[PDB]
Amino acid sequence: DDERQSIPSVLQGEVARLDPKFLVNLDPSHCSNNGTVHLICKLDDKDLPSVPPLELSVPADYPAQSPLWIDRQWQYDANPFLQSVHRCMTSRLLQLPDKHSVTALLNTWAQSVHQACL
Amino acid sequence: VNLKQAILQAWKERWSDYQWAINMKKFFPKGATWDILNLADALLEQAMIGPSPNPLILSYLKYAISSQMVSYSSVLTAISKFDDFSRDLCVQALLDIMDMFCDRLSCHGKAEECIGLCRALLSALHWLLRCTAASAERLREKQLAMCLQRLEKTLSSTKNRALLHIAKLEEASSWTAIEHSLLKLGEILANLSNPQLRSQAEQCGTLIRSIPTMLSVHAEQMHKTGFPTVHAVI
Repeated sequence: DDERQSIPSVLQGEVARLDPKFLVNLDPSHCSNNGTVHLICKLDDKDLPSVPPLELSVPADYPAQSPLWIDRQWQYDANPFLQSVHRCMTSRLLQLPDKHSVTALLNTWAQSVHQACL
Repeated sequence: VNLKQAILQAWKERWSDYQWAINMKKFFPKGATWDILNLADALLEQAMIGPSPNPLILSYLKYAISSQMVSYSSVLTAISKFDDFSRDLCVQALLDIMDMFCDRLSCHGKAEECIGLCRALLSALHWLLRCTAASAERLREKQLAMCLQRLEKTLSSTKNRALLHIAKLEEASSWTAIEHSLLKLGEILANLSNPQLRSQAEQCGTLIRSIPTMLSVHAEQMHKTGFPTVHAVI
């Protein structure tokens, strides 16, 4: 009894049922066995897009702040608007108790990106 | 054909400048062909503009280079023949944005798109070589200092060195022409501009010359120990 064919089923099974507003794909495979996910998402809706997240998860206990903003500094200091957007996002994240990268993180990110227009 | 009325509508009004992304996505098929994006709008607008910085558009340029086709932007800012005009006002902003663009890293294209972008940035460096020529007179060194500084900056090792090597091993004539232009620029730079000037340019020239030399030159030293290998084998 072992997978031997793909990533943990629960994660892909749950994210596969998300909205079509998002788009998931894979980066260079640096999370082959343990991370099992390196996703890039681009919000496609009636709002301005932004830099995609990293989305690297941990085992199903999910104490995982999957995105870490590798390109935070320059890509977010490029413009003040998206900088304030990022600030609002970060302020909203900490209130989430035991957030879930699969649903909660992306949902809050989309909510903040859509509220960005104030 | 839609791009014409699109850019007309864009410049015609002072929009929120962030709702532009939404307006474009709505007005465009959102994935038909992104080769008709803002990539060429900047140049086709600045052509007629000439001696004008064309504000309110650099914001769009930034909101594009945030996440768009970096390759097209690169090739189009490379082939931009502004050295002849030498406005020193728009090309200044161009080099400024190119600095932060090339600072961190490029993106993946899952193809030889990376090599194409490398050839593009090589042509862009060739273009930058004319900065000292456009600043030789300077009767009406500011641009020269910044241009040579960005030249020195772009030479971060272990990041682009292999890419430049690949580019040089993919075509030679362009590289030989760039080297000849560098030699000519160094020769024309034989005037006593300043202490820092005409001195660091030679350093960048030697660095460019060493670019195709090798990537793993043996620079170790302080090996104070009699090697018994040769002794024993002999």
